[PDB]
Amino acid sequence: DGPEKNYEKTLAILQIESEKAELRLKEQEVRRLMRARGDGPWYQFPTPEKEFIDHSPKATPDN
Amino acid sequence: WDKDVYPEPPSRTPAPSPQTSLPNPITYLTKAYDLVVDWPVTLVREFIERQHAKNRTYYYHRQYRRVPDITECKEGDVLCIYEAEMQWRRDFKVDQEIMNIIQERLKACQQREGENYQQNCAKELEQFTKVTKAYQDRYLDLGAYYSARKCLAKQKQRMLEERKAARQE
Repeated sequence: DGPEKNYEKTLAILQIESEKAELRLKEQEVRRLMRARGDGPWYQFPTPEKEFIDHSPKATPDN
Repeated sequence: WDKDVYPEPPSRTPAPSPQTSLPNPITYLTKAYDLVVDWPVTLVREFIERQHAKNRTYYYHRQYRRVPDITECKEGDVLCIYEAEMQWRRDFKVDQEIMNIIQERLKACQQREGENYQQNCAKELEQFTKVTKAYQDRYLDLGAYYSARKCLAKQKQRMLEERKAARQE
């Protein structure tokens, strides 16, 4: 075919793998921040359920 | 072939100037060699030349156009760095072939001047030493993993040394 094919295919492969590197490191820092502080969707550890509390009138006022 | 790249002084030969009334076996053997070997061989090559000229074909050189060098390239951009390293490696191979050409010139001059060579073969000698020193200040103390970045670091260290030198009044 020629040299242009190899050259430009190499360029494509290079941008692909560079972007992958970028995203892997980004994922590392993202997981770090999400775990150190639960601001994000991940590492949101469970809490007690709210809907199983009874809010009705009790037997004593100062419940 | 191209006598500006590969120069050759003209082969000035003295006239025979014989003294004997006797024969030289060189010349008559040359006549025989010519009319035996050179004539059919020239016939064959003329045949082959005209058969080339029947169906002539051409080829080209692939001029490679310049590209943003690595000094105009960002740390991390692998595409620009790839293109720059490629054009550097291209220039590198070309520089080796230049050095080969100049060494060839030097050897041919040494042979034609022969015995009296260390007075009239100094032109090619200096033309070899200069380009040698260039190669040495350009490609020498690298290793197998030479690259544009390594040559650039070398150049930069050397320019720093030169700046520190010319600092002195």
